[PDB]
Amino acid sequence: SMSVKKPKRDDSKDLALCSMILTEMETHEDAWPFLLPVNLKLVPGYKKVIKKPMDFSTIREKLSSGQYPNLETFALDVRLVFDNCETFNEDDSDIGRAGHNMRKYFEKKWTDTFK
Repeated sequence: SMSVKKPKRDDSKDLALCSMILTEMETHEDAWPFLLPVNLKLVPGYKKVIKKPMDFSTIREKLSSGQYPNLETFALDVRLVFDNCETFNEDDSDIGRAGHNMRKYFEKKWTDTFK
């Protein structure tokens, strides 16, 4: 509360560490469904169904330009990529499986880096 603060967690490396995590996600072989925005003209249903489209390149630009106020807002956009994927793709599809693999991969890096 007022004039009463928990001890200050060092957050000064968070930007660099999110960037490295994101680099690792970008270079994973199963990243291909997530590298770019889903083409809303060419994929029937996507525009109407997925209220908040997200992809790695868009996370990368937000990161580079100071649009994440903290590391949790960054984790939300990453998870949004996978939650969208699960919304639109059957689990037993190459893209569906990619999404499950990439979420697992992200979550481990997140824990090992920050928890």
